[PDB]
Amino acid sequence: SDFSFGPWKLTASKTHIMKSADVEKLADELHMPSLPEMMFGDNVLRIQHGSGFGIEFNATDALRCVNNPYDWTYTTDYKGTLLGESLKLKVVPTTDHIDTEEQIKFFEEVLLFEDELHDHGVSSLSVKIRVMPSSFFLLLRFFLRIDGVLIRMNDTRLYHEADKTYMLREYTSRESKIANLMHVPPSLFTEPNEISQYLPIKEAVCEKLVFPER
Repeated sequence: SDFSFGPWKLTASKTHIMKSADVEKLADELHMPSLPEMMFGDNVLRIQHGSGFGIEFNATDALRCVNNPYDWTYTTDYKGTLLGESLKLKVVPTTDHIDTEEQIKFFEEVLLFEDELHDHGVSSLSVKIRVMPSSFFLLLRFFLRIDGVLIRMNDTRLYHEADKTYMLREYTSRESKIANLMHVPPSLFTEPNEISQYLPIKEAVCEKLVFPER
């Protein structure tokens, strides 16, 4: 299930969970004791150029950004994997915010991992992309609720418009202790596009991915 638009190539695969002994193997290769219950070690969302350069998302790469007594939450600040050889996107800092304020030509949502934290909450990494006639927008979201104690959300928004020679990658981290949210219905701890807006932004980074020349 793939798509192409002008200079761009979009590859995706949505598979199932890895084998049960298969991950004790990869748990060793990443050097940490446990992997999420549901490990889509084959799912990928990739966007590339006709000059090799581009960026992908997978759960193996994302999990190498979990700290290393370990992080049984699997909180990750992974922001994609750059592609290409001899021609790659360079990461420069910038002032350009992505203010999300237009018709959809293509869309898919790829799930990367999930874990239910021994039935005490949820921990999830997913990615969407909507492609449009003039641009494409993309969102890698880590979500974490621990039942009745806190919620954390790490979003990586990625955006590119046709005749700009750069994309924009915007990282935000939100977090709140749950006992600090007065009068929010419990359904909202399960709707992450709803609650996102009522949590404090702890961190925010804004880079610009300048393209190679020729």
